[PDB]
Amino acid sequence: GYSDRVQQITLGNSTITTQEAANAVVCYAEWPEYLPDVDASDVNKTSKPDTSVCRFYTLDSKTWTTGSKGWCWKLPDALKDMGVFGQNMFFHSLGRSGYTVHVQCNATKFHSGCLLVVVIPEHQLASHEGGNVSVKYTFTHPGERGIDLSSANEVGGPVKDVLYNMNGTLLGNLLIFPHQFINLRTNNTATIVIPYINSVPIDSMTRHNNVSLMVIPIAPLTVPTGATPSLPITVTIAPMCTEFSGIRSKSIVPQ
Amino acid sequence: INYYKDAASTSSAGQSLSMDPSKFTEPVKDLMLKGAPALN
Amino acid sequence: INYYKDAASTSSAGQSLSMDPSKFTEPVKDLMLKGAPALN
Amino acid sequence: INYYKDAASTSSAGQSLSMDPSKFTEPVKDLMLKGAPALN
Amino acid sequence: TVASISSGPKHTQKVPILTANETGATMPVLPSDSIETRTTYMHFNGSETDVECFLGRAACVHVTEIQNKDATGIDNHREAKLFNDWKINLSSLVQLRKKLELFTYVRFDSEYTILATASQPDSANYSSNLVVQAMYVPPGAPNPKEWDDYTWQSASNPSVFFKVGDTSRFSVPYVGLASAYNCFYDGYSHDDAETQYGITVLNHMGSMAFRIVNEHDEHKTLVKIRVYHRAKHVEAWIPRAPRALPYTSIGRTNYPKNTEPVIKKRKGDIKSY
Amino acid sequence: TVASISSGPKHTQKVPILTANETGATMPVLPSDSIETRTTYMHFNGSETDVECFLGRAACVHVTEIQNKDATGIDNHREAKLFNDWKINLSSLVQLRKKLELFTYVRFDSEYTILATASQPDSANYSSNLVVQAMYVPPGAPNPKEWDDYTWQSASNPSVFFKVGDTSRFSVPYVGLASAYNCFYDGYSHDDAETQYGITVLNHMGSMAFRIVNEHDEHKTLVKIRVYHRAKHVEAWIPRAPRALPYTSIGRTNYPKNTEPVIKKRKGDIKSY
Amino acid sequence: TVASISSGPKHTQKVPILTANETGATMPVLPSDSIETRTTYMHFNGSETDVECFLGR
Amino acid sequence: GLPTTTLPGSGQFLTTDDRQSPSALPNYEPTPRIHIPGKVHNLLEIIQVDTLIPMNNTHTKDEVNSYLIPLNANRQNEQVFGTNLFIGDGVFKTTLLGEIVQYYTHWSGSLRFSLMYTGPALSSAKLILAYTPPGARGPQDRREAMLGTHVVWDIGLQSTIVMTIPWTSGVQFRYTDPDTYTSAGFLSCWYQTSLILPPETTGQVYLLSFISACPDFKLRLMKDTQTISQTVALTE
Amino acid sequence: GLPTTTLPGSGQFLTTDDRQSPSALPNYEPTPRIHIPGKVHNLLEIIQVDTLIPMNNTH
Amino acid sequence: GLPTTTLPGSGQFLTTDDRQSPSALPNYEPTPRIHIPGKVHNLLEIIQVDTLIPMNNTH
Ligand SMILES: CCOC(=O)c1csc(N2CCN(C3=Nc4ccccc4SC3)CC2)n1
Ligand SMILES: CCOC(=O)c1csc(N2CCN(C3=Nc4ccccc4SC3)CC2)n1
Repeated sequence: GYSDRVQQITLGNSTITTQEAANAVVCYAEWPEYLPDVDASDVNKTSKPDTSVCRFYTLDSKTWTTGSKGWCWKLPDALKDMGVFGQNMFFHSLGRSGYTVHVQCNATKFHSGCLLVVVIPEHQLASHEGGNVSVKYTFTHPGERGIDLSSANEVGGPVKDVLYNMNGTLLGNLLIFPHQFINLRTNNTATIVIPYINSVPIDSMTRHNNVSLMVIPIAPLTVPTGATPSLPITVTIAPMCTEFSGIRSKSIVPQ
Repeated sequence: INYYKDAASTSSAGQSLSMDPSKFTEPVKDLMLKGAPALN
Repeated sequence: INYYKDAASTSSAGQSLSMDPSKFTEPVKDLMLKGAPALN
Repeated sequence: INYYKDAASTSSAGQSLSMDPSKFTEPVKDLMLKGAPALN
Repeated sequence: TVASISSGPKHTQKVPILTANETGATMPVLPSDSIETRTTYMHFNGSETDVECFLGRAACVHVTEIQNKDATGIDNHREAKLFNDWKINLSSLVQLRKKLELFTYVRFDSEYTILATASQPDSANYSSNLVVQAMYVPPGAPNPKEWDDYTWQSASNPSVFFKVGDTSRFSVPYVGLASAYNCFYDGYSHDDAETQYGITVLNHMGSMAFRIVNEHDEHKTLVKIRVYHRAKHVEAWIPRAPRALPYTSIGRTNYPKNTEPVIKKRKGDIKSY
Repeated sequence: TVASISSGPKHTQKVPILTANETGATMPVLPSDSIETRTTYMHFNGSETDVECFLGRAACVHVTEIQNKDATGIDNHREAKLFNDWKINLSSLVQLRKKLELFTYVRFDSEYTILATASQPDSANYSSNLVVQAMYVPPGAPNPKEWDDYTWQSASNPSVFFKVGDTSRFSVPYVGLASAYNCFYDGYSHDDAETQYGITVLNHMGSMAFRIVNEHDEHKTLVKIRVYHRAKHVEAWIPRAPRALPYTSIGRTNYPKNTEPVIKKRKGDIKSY
Repeated sequence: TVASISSGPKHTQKVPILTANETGATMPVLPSDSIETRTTYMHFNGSETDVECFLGR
Repeated sequence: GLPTTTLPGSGQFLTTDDRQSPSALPNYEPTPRIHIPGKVHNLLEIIQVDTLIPMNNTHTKDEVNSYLIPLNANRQNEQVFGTNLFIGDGVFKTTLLGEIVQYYTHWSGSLRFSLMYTGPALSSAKLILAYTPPGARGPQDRREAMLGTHVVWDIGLQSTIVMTIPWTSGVQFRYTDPDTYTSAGFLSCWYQTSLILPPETTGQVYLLSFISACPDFKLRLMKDTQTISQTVALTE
Repeated sequence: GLPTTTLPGSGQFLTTDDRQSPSALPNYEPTPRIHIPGKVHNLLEIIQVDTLIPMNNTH
Repeated sequence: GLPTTTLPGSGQFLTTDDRQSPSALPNYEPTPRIHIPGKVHNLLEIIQVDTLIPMNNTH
């Protein structure tokens, strides 16, 4: 009586149940694991807070309306302030982590709408100015708020044009990245497990984000007659196999 | 025959002949069998 | 000795030394023996 | 393959892979053990 | 290898063509799951689509130019073409760039090839024969200042001398600082409020000072340098969506404003053929 | 091997020399069936009549020309010889063409050879040294537009750079779409009422853009390109009647009107020697 | 080859970090004598610092 | 001294040749490789992942909406969409498949075309997808369409339908740049019965459509893509 | 570096010589051969088929 | 005479390449080596000897 459909994920002191899942994706078919010695470089023993950092943090909720263009969060940024995960983050020189991402959106059998939930490794954004204008730090570190693709261009911020993925590629091809759809008629959640993907064994958690999670409405939300025209979307994310190394004074970052 | 000492100096590599699209085409956690229902 | 990897890059082929004109000179359905009458 | 008769004409030598800094880093007459007191 | 097996009529409870794309998988459906097929063999290996093959041919990565002329009274050799540099990068001419950016991280040895041809746009009695000297000059080393500085001694820095009209060829090991040259980088060099973004922060590979070794003749000679790059021993990770809009800058993802629709509009209906 | 066996007088009921040609056969009659012969050996193998040998020597297949000159103010490089193409085909110079069309289908690898020589028809101080860059550009790829377009980057398209006066040589695998390059084709590309006919429909192989890499000197230089083609690994099927009338067009069988009698008229009678 | 071995807390009478430089030696102290380390390998031979290489171009 | 002769081609530079060269950095030791998920070995590995087709191409500036094929409730017998199958051009051209095919001159193989339905769960519909092999015109009505390769799709719990365009061809390779002789057919879709929405519901519903290549597929003779060009070198 | 000497004829192009060359299309896979009746191997095979002689040349 | 083809790079001088050369002094006998204390093999040997740092740079 197991269905692909019902699932339970327990991680730390927190549990999620979905009764309307559509399997789960594990990026590149690899599950998060700690850093092996053969791959290690820094000689420091690392710190593995385990259950105090590897639990589920639910970010603040978004509201899908008929005019929504899509939202974008960066990792580990989105979690920069969650509990002890965040403290560890500002206090060590280097850290590394994988995540379980669970995006939630329920409706009824009269609604229609379909969101794309995708994880993009190394999502370098484009400046809407063109040329070689850079995208300032603050703009690519929105924190739990994430970036709202239907917000206005700002100065020093990225471009927010959806048919171009914020980088000069077409929305249609985002499907080459680990992703899952939430089609109100099928699905009510999306779950993706992200292994740590980098060109170095461990890195800085503040100067470099290693994935952007993106939720994009593709088939517009259509509510039943005289229904309220909107649904909330909630994102809950859990660091998994986290390791921190090179402890010290506590980083100070712009803004 | 390599005439040179360093590995960078050798010619192109030879075909992976690796080929396994499943990391890209089927990264699902619970295995899906073709023919069985997608969602049970 | 081939110095190159691809087959197109090798020199000319070597003599068929095949040679069988009968597909062209005697494509008849019932075999004709020289010396026997052509039409019986 | 050396094409030439004299040794000076051969290519560069190949890595010492000798490496022993102690003549430079520890030329002391009575041996010092790390962890034991420097001056007894 | 069979490309298609033989398959006949079906009347089952087992439907391989109905799936749920919401899952993120592309189910491996074949012609024989939905029509009746006959056996056929592949006759093919997929040799020429190997990434080593795809990135393994020489591509032009840079065209520069230097001139041989009397430097007498030139206050700025660099500025007169008495010599020129090249802040090594691979993303300045777009053909090879789009190919590499199909991947996120890439690792390979480089083989370069350098063609130099001369031009004599104004009245010369003859064509002189010039020797070029391209110096690999890495980050933290003396930047040549004049076309005949002590720098050109290049006692510790690899340099090649070849003749204009000829070609020079050498290959450089993989020299990225990490395990793989990074194609994209969503980071900064530090948490500064105004530091740049992208990859121009990461991969630093250093210049390449080119100069003519010859002193000047009576006429002037323009030498134009073309650098070709071939990846050998390629390794690529994490495929990405291909580049759709035009490029504006070496190392940022930025596209031009008021660009044009990249998807061709139908001449007719959705229903049109 | 015997070329003739010994044979003596005959008085038989078995007549090998009477046949019925209406049958379509050529009965294998020999000297020894009708005169008295002596033994003789062949001393010969027929080596130099092998089709690999017959089609295996280089033949000139194309002569084109490009010039190096100041492109300043040229509105159409292609039109000024700043560069030129070659819609690859083999049936434009007739010598090799008649040889190939002795067969209906032919399959082979090609080895090309490209000779480039320069001419300076009007007053020059000297002969410059130019590098040619012939780009293989296949159907569906950017057509070069100027002599120095992004196209010439040729990051994915094989190109060779050689010097004028020298020769370039490379060989291309067999690249026909079918199992054998077609010599004749009695068809159309589709059942259209006005579509063309012949082979120009089938075998498409793409251009070859040639250009000089050098910028301009003070004089102008004419470079004339000759492409030679040698078949290697030849396979030929279905012999046909040799070409009798002159050719008029690359890919059609058409002969010129009011052509001249191709059979030599006797100077004398049927009875004449 | 290991570049660093794994080493944990220490509370000893055996102090490798106190020395007397007046002796002329450079005592071979390592990260693992004064912090807690994890194993890591060298992955490197020191090929390009050989004097033949240094004076050989 | 051993006697030699040099052949035609000496000194040429062929961008596609593969030989040894001296290393400029003798004895240098590259950084160790660490493990990174996601390694690609063949472009054939990636063109089997499906991506969305902007089928609804009828707009005037690129929009998320050209990915949506609309469906109308209560229409009978009628046609949902049509397209030829020049995978190197037109709708296909910006898709990952289209985009890679363009790096090669010839392609052969089967294509997989699937449609995922996004209408309310309490609605229902039956569509027919038809592949018309080369030689006939794009079908003009379902009767015409239904006589060629087709699948009646019944919209249900299982949200997507995967249609395969089996390789139907005389010649074993086709050109990726559109060519007549070498052309591959048409793909059309019609109401089999009709879309029906539940009460309290209204308007258009959309289908998303994807394209990917079957394991069948072959691509050969690499060349340059018409999809990217430039007028001056970029700088930093 | 192995010592060599080049002979007279170096650099010449003889249309009849038969040597190896680099392939411009590294790794390309040609179309499979299928069977076709009629293969010719030697011109000696075909000159044994008889054909008509315009003997009456007098026109 | 063995057929050859020369590749791109022929005739170049790369200051970092390592090949054989003819000896100008054929048959000459170098002076014997005697023993000298202090041989260095790697620069890695010497950077492990400590030296003083002008830390007080303020002059
Ligand atoms: C699409 C964006 O990616 C890039 O631009 C990119 C990715 S790797 C790359 N390299 C790394 C290899 N290299 C190098 N050449 C040299 C040439 C001459 C002399 C010394 C070197 S030492 C490294 C060229 C630039 N650049
Ligand atoms: C008598 C009528 O038959 C013909 O004209 C005929 C029959 S086969 C034939 N080829 C097939 C082989 N080829 C080719 N060369 C190239 C040259 C340079 C670069 C790429 C190629 S890719 C194919 C030349 C034309 N043409």
